[PDB]
Amino acid sequence: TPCSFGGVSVITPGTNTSNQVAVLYQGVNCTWRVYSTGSNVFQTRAGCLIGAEYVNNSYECDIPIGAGICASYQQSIIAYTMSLGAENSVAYSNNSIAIPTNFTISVTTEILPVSMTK
Amino acid sequence: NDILSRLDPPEAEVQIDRLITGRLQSLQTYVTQQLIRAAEIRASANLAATKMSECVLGQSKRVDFCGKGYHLMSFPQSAPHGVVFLHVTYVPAQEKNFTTAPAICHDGKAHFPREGVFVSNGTHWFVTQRNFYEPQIITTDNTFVSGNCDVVIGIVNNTVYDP
Amino acid sequence: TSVDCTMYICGDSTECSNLLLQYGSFCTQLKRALTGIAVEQDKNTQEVFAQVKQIYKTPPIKYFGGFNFSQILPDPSKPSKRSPIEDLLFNKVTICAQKFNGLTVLPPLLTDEMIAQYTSALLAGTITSGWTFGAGPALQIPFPMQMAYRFNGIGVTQNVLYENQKLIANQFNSAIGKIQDSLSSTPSALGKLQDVVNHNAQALNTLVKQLSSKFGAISSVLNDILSRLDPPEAEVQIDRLITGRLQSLQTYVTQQLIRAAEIRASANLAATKMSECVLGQSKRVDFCGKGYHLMSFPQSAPHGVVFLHVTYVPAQEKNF
Amino acid sequence: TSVDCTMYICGDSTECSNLLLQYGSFCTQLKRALTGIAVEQDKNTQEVF
Amino acid sequence: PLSETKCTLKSFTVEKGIYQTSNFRVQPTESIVRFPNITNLCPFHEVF
Repeated sequence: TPCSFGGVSVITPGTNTSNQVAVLYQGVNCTWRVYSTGSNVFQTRAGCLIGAEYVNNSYECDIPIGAGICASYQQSIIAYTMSLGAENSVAYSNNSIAIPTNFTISVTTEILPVSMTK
Repeated sequence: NDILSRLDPPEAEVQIDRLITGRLQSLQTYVTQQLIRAAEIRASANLAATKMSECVLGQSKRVDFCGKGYHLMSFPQSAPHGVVFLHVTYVPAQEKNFTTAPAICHDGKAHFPREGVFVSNGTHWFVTQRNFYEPQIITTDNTFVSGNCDVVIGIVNNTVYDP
Repeated sequence: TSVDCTMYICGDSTECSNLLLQYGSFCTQLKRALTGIAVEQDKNTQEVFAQVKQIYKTPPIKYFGGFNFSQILPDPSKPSKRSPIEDLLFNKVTICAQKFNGLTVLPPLLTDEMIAQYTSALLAGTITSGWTFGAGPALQIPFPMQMAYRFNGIGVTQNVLYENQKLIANQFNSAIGKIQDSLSSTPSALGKLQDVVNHNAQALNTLVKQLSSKFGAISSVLNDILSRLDPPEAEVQIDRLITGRLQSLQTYVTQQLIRAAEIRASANLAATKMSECVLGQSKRVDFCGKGYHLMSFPQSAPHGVVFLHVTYVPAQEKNF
Repeated sequence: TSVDCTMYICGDSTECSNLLLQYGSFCTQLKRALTGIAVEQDKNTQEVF
Repeated sequence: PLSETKCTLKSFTVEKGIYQTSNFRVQPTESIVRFPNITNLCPFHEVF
């Protein structure tokens, strides 16, 4: 079975913000053959991520990773799992109605291309 | 021209034959990619024309098509190689919970609202609509009668004023 | 999918890369196109599924007017939080060497559990809040009220449903129970997803078989030409092998773009049916089923979605 | 429409087919694509009419 | 690797997000050959 190749990707925040980065290897297993170490080593299904820590919290996604993993910037880079949204439970009954009383109006914008340069 | 100036015409076609083929493949790839982009550009333009016809010139009833929530209006504005839409929509803000019943029993007769929801604050019963809270007194003209007071489930005894 | 423009064209020989540097500006465009298709395919499922920004959950008790929904709501007894219909679809729908020649596959950003949660929230919202949750704050409504209000939308007075809700619930339960054996009777309809897979699966298979090809060369294997021939004449075989493999790559990329265009069109249509047939009661004829349309329910599937359209039709007629 | 790859590319000569066999894995792709377009075009009439 | 990202992006200020560089390509360590054993004890000793 031949030796597996990689595919290296770079996680970075804004250059105006900072310069600390993280390095991800696609499909490569660390659990292993990654030359050396850094701040931390993680073992996602997408690959092996170094230069960031994993937390048990849940936030929204700004920079996607894969397999429901997303990284963000706090003084350090933190990777975490997907948070699909705020948890809600609406009460159901045989005789319960929620009737609105007040209302708002709003405006939204939609950008549509039409034609490009001949 | 340096190939022509340096070499001798029998080996010219030996040298400059693959330049023509390579530039031809580059042109072919560019034309194919332009056609690929133009197809989806035309599809987006057709969608924009549909939104021009439906959202602007009328009040479309399709959900989520002409904005978010119930759609009231739209405005067009031009843009460099494009268009932008300002959708004016309407949403509810505040809600309150109430108790209901599918029909009203009166004189052994079921009563069904002609247009609205039967609600109660605890003591009296009223009929409203489905997007605002305007209670009204139950009267003959806002309801209609079809059947008796045993077949349905969830009815409640009440009174109906006759004008 | 993603590919390496050097590993596929050339092995572990630097001279092949040096002769590839004569062209140079091709596989950068190829990689850009491939990652564009990859990010577009990641984007495609997002507006199809993630349309509500407030995940709901079902109440524990089910006083749903006699309607049975156990087939579509997730079962907590099964370790995977899915529905029996979803289990049937997963069972009825069916590599490393492909991963080991410079071609890799990438996992989707959303896994199966999160899209299952999205679908469960969709059924919860369309069951316990009516259709108001597609506009603003969700407002709870009892299910017979919603059923009567959907009956009111097809020119039928609401007293019919309250008069015959027992027969309506029995018909709904029988029609729901028929659909499991209807799906399990024949695998033909699920073929509508099978052609998505194998046509992709053969797409690299006809490409990886193109390595062993004498494209005007003495042999498809590269290093034996270097070990046998004398380096000023090795180029006349290296260049034709390189150009043949480049043409194969170009054809594969073009065909992938052709497939991705209509796949995106179908995804946009599916998003439209999510917007109209689920979150509301569309009055377009034949769009949300056959006959007069009442509701629809979504279910996930491997690389796809399936709608259950609940519609209404007349049965008996008399002349007057 | 439908085409024959071997007769269009090469005439009634066997060695031209032998040289075409060096590429080998090409003609089936255009044949499959052409029959896919043919069956789709014949299919469109059912849902339009 | 941020300098490699700047080199790849042909710019000085990269914005954010996922970017692409080369592959890992772990290298072989040594080389091992395998051949069948015995020369059938070719009787050159009886010749000499």
